[PDB]
Amino acid sequence: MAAAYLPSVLVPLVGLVFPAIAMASLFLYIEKE
Amino acid sequence: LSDTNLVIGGATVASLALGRFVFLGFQRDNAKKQGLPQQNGQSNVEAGDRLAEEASFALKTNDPAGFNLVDVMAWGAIGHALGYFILATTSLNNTPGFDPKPF
Amino acid sequence: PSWLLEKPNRLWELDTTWYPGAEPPSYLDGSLPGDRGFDPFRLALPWLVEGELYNGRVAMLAVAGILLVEAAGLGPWWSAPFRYWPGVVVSHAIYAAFELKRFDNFQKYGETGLLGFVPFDPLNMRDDYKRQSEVRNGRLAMLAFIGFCSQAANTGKGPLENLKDHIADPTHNNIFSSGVGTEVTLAVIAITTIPIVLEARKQL
Amino acid sequence: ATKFPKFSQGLAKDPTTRRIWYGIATAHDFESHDNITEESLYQKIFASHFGQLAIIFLWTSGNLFHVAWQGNFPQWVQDPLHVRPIAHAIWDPHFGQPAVEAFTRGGAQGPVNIATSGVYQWWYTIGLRTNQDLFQGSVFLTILSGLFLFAGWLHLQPRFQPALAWFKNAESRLNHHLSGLFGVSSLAWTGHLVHVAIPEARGQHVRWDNFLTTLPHPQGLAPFFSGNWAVYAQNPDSSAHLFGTGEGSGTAILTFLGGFHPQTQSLWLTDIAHHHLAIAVVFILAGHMYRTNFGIGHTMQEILDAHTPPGGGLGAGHKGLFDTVNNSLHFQLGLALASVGTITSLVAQHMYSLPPYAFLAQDFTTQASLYTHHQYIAGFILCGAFAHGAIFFVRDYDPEQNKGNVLARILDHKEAVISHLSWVSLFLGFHTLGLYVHNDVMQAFGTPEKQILIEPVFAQWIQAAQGKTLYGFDLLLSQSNSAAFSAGQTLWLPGWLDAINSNSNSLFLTIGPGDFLVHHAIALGLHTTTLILVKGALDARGSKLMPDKKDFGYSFPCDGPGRGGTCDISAWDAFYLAVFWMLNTIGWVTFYFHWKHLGIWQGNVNQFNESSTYLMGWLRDYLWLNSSQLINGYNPFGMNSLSVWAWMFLFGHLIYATGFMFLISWRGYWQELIETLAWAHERTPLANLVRWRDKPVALSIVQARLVGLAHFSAGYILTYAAFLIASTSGKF
Amino acid sequence: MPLSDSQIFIALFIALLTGILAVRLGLELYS
Amino acid sequence: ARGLWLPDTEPPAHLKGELAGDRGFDPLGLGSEPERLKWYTEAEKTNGRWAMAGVAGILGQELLGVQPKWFEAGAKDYGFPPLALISLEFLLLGFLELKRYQGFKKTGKSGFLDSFPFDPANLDSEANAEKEIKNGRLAMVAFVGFVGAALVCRQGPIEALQSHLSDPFSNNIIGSIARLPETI
Amino acid sequence: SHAVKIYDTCIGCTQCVRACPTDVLEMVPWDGCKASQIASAPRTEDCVGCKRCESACPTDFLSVRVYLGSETTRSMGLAY
Ligand code: CLA
Ligand code: CLA
Ligand code: CLA
Ligand code: CLA
Ligand SMILES: CC1=C[C@H](O)CC(C)(C)[C@H]1/C=C/C(C)=C/C=C/C(C)=C/C=C/C=C(C)/C=C/C=C(C)/C=C/C1=C(C)C[C@H](O)CC1(C)C
Ligand SMILES: CC1=C(/C=C/C(C)=C/C=C/C(C)=C/C=C/C=C(C)/C=C/C=C(C)/C=C/C2=C(C)CCCC2(C)C)C(C)(C)CCC1
Ligand SMILES: CCCCCCCCCCCCO[C@@H]1O[C@H](CO)[C@@H](O[C@H]2O[C@H](CO)[C@@H](O)[C@H](O)[C@H]2O)[C@H](O)[C@H]1O
Repeated sequence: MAAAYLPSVLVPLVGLVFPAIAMASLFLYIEKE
Repeated sequence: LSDTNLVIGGATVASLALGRFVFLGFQRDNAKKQGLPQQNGQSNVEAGDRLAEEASFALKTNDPAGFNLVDVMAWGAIGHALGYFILATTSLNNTPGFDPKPF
Repeated sequence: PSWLLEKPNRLWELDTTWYPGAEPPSYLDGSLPGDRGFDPFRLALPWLVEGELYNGRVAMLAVAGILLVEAAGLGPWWSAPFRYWPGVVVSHAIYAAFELKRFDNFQKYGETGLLGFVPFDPLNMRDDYKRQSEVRNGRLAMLAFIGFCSQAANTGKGPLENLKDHIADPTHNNIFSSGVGTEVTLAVIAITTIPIVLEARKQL
Repeated sequence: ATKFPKFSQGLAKDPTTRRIWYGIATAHDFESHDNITEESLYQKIFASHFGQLAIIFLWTSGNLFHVAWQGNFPQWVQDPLHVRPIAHAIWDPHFGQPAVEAFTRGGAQGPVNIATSGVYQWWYTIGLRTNQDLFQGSVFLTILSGLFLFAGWLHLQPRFQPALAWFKNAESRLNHHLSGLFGVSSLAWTGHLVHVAIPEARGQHVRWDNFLTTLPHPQGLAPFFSGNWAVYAQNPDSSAHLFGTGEGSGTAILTFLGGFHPQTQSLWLTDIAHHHLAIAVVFILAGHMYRTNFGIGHTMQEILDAHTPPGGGLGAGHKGLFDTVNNSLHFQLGLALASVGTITSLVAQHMYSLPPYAFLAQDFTTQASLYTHHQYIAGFILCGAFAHGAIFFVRDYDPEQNKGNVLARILDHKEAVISHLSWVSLFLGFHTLGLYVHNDVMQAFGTPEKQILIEPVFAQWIQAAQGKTLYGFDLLLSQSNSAAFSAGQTLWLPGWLDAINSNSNSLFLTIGPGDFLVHHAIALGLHTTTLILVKGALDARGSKLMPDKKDFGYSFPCDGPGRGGTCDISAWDAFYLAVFWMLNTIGWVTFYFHWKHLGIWQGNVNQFNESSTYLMGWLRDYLWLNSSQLINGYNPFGMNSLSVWAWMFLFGHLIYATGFMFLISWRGYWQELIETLAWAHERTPLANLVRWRDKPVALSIVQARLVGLAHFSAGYILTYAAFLIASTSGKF
Repeated sequence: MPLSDSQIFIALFIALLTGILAVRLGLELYS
Repeated sequence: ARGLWLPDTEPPAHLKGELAGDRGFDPLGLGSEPERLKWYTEAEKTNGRWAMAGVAGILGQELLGVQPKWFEAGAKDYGFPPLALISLEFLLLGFLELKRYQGFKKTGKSGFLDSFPFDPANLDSEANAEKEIKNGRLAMVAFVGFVGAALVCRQGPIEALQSHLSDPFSNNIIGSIARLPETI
Repeated sequence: SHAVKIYDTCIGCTQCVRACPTDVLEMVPWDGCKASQIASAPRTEDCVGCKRCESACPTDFLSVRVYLGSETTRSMGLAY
């Protein structure tokens, strides 16, 4: 595939970075008084 | 004046004449009893749908019987459909190898 | 904060704000130099002002050194540092000693300065014109360094040779004929269509 | 207290963890949100529909993009019978080197997943040939998704907000949807088939840059306008045509050949074009039925009010039903789900037997996956249809406004309907199970000739009437001198009769006693699932045990242990019970499809014909026999590419089992357990430095039923998908 | 014939714009 | 009583004849809302103006004998690549159209940048507004006719008119549709 | 909190009041029944929703009805 390095970047981003951001932000939203 | 001209024009003329002289009363009184589309006892425009206002051009015509433009499009559409049905069935039955008859 | 202007004044370069009819944010009232009401993602504040100034000031020296190196025949600028561990440590110690006082001044004065000259200006002549020129030249300089890096990535020649090629053939030697042509064209279309979406937000 | 469920102050003031769960579970029940009005409800639904459409188009764009980028579409186009189609690439850092090697398939340079979705066959049939074509389609669909998102945002703005009366204009919406959304879309698709797909099937490269230069037919549009329409049917593709090439190709663009292309084993593209053209004309005509703003057309309220039998057999008939349907979003959603789910089943039944895509019939894994996928989707949708019917009866039904009409009258004999559904379910279960068990005992005692094997003579008679001569019933299309025979003899009957009398396809498979028994099992499943759903809908407003059930809503835990005990009394609980029966029913249906086709694909029809008449035959010769390659996907000797399906197989078994915990053990055990845990944390040093914000509580009664059902269903689906795909693809 | 790097970057950029429009719709639906 | 698109019909109630080109033609009732009607008035003017410029461009290009036809002019080599062309054009038109929308929002009238209305020769009149809107509608219809002639006969507008004038009983829409196999 | 509404079929038997484990209910004077009293629910902030009252009620259909509502610390029966 062209730009074959992209899975090695985007898979950690979508599988680790985005979920960590998402659950941290959603935790902060749903616990906010 | 070809076969296409004859069939399409004759079917359109017959449909327009049938709508103008024969079925105008039947269509008129059925459209009168069925009336405007409703919701909760009100017409759509009375309920607040501004896009559902009756088109002002559609009623007043100057034809003595009240045959308006919408009647012309509807009956001409029926005539064109009938004429093309006749032309297509004739085209099938005249092409060798095709025979839709059940015997 | 001496980087703040003497008087609030939004300058005019074909318009006042970053597109015609653009609203300015409440936190951008023209007190800052180079203010154009431009913060659409609402990142902004004063720490980011020294961030912009520091990146711009380093970029001035960067573009000046690169242009002077390319003006003579001193090879490519990107291969220049290669033409170790004690040197790394001593440089990091000296620069960290600079940054100790740079960070300490922000806790008290709200500025950075150099060492303890928090308004670092031994020759004075500081005005609103100097502030606006400094911020605009810093922005232009860091755009120029990004241009240097991108032109060296797309073509193996130096920036002086790219300017010569653009002089020689203007319509055929440009960004839209390089490898990054189509995505640059799409970014241009998106950029030119964005403010009408923002005005659709405003009027509706 | 908090601000997360901002649509529900009652949930926002809940101090427990129930607030988060219920805040998620009630987010799309817009009618129950705080301070909602009818107009704002409809506007929110309209924008949500735009969001869903954008998601669908993005999903299609992603499939096209990943096939274009990481797949092997041109290689598959070169050899469609000997290339496994690639779905997407695998980048998993947990892979060992044997897993990297095992999953490298289809000619790929790395580990990939082999597609089971049939997009290769579909995209190839409609004329796409290169990676560039797929990429351009994906970019177009991403732009379409952006347009839909913008329209969703736009119609939420105050000057573009549609009024409530606009949403209730039924006649204009039906006219436009029938004429444009169905009819014009079908006409445009006929345009695509005639200009692009048919020439590409004949080796002619027609794209955007040359389609204004390329003649779709050698005589142009003169036969169309003159009405000499039989010109377009002359010279079809011959029986020796090679798909995608000019060898053996014709020039016809609209035909009625019937049957299949001999090489692709799929429907002729010119037949498909004529189908969609006739559909376009019929739908455009049907979209001129209802009155809008031009003084002509029908009024639906008056149509409904007119249809009351004068003998009084239906009481007031359909009087008042226009306002009942038009004012209830749940009635409309129930109708939409019932019709769409039935259509989904029809798609499943017709795509296996009349495959519309080239080289789909030879792809056995894809055919099995598509049938199973659409039948399970259809089952879930039918459950939802009846669920929203029950919700209509609770929330929206006005008995005074429906006095004496068909709705009130069917409510008035609900005991008769429910009791007759109970009778038919009981009869089918008793006798189908009894015949199977009798046959099992006959096989166990060594005497298979004592089995009760009832010949399905009614369905065989139907197959004979449609032209299958195998059973010896000589009538209609299997009688060579009948009027029905002679009428179709020059148009579609030769291809149809060639296809229906060949046993090498899936068109009207030969059936026998095993098909009889499993069809009666299917009838039992349909009738029992319907019984649960219908009893839930008709008792939704009240029963003798709880005569005021409408006051409590669609979903509530129970009415307590009094009056004998009232667990699972709500209509929601009837939905929950019926999902189990739907999963059971679709399981029987798909088991039948897969096992019969496994015998047909392996060239041994006697295995199904002999073993399916008793249940040990199903267990041993279908489940046990075909699980061998799957469970050896990884073993002590190593692993192969089926190891992902072995792992997912076990994963589904685990999720299924975990659901049983929520379904069997109920709330108060867990609440007392959690109380001891809450004591432990407060008394434990270095841990009682941290405290919860939300008081931990056990999941609610209804929430437990939901979560258990979700685990049960997900495990069910994951297990069967792994078994189906592994068993079919390990052989084929 | 494979796609180019530029085609992948074009698709990713158009998807990023679509995602911005999606965030806009989601926030409008929220409040 | 102004002239109506249909003799002796009642115009819709939102078309009372103040706007230029008001012939009571709104059978679908698209301009029932007033603010949308004003926006559609400006949109009709802008579409008609672009059509007038484009139709004059196609006619002048065929009159001056530019060798590629109007519907094949994009594929011509000009030295300037089309990516650079579309990028510069979008930048310039984005500036001009942002200015035009800002003027329409502030003043409600048409115009060039920072000039609303744009009339240095001071020729604005109600008859002039009627002439502008009628020529714009005619040019919009004419551009659709240009597209039809380019699609069916593969000819420019003056070429198609000369073909029709040379033999009007065989060089019309019927003959051109009948001659699609030899044209295409 | 849960809503406990009383209807007028109540015969004033007091069994629901005796059944209540959190003292939500009480008997108040009335003239609608022979016992000259009717159940009342003044303290539904303390109602846990156990429906012991409905189990105690002898009328057909019920004269005390519990409608489960928004959950609180008291209605969830929490001691922590
Ligand atoms: C898509 C999601 C994803 C991805 C990309 C990875 C990737 C990885 N996992 Mg797997 N994991 C995941 C989801 C994922 N995990 C989930 C959902 C589970 C539970 C089911 C696991 C359970 C799991 C276990 C039990 C282990 C891994 C390990 C690994 C590593 C194996 C490769 C290696 O040899 O590293 C060797 C490791 C290194 C070279 C050091 C890497 C250090 C990283 C780069 C630090 C990054 C900083 C951190 C992310 C900061 C977070 C900030 C903020 C985003 C929150 C690799 C980093 C193994 C391990 O090595 O990780 C510790 C390991 O033991 N994972
Ligand atoms: C002899 C003359 C004749 C006949 C045979 C009919 C027959 C019919 N008319 Mg009447 N009609 C007539 C004269 C006649 N009509 C005249 C002269 C007029 C004046 C013009 C009308 C005006 C009229 C109107 C306005 C309507 C009818 C309708 C009907 C239908 C229903 C009538 C009814 O009461 O159903 C009684 C039905 C029930 C009581 C319910 C039975 C439900 C069963 C038991 C359910 C079984 C389900 C099954 C077990 C599950 C599946 C089975 C499995 C094997 C698949 C029926 C087709 C109605 C209609 O349906 O039109 C299409 C209607 O709206 N008619
Ligand atoms: C294998 C599992 C299984 C079986 C056999 C049944 C059986 C039945 N279900 Mg139950 N169901 C199941 C799983 C099952 N269900 C699960 C997991 C759920 C989710 C909770 C449900 C939820 C459910 C609902 C919601 C409903 C049913 C109903 C039915 C009946 C369907 C009609 C029928 O087939 O009558 C035939 C009866 C049978 C096949 C039962 C077995 C009969 C035996 C074999 C008779 C012989 C007994 C033997 C001689 C006695 C020996 C005793 C010994 C000690 C001496 C039937 C009683 C429906 C109903 O009640 O309709 C009437 C109904 O509404 N089911
Ligand atoms: C087809 C997919 C689809 C669509 C069209 C919607 C549409 C909507 N949802 Mg639903 N949602 C979905 C999938 C979807 N959702 C899924 C899979 C879940 C998990 C089961 C949810 C759970 C959910 C909750 C809990 C809420 C919504 C709300 C909303 C509304 C605003 C969404 C938003 O972006 O706020 C943007 C707001 C923020 C980013 C800040 C607040 C964070 C919110 C409160 C939670 C995040 C919501 C978001 C949709 C979660 C995505 C789930 C993800 C796994 C796909 C809008 C009507 C919210 C609304 O108020 O109800 C009407 C709301 O509270 N959704
Ligand atoms: C009002 C009414 C109302 C009711 O209610 C309804 C209804 C009926 C719907 C309506 C009607 C209407 C009308 C018809 C509309 C249409 C239109 C169009 C025509 C426009 C255009 C418009 C068109 C325009 C823009 C344009 C033009 C274009 C131009 C620029 C360009 C050109 C050219 C040039 C020069 C040259 C080259 O080489 C090429 C080109 C480049 C190509
Ligand atoms: C005035 C007058 C008159 C009249 C006449 C005329 C003028 C008429 C005309 C009319 C007409 C002449 C009409 C027409 C119409 C038509 C139409 C309206 C059409 C339509 C069509 C369609 C709709 C089609 C469709 C289709 C297609 C497209 C394809 C194929 C299929 C079909 C066929 C379906 C008279 C003499 C009496 C008297 C005096 C005065
Ligand atoms: C198929 C049958 C074909 C028949 C149609 C052809 C015959 C009719 C064509 C003659 C049309 C004359 O069109 C005529 O235009 C003028 C302006 O131009 C309109 O005139 C209107 O605008 C003018 C100009 O500001 C003002 O004087 C005034 O506001 C009003 O009269 C008339 O209301 C209309 O009648």
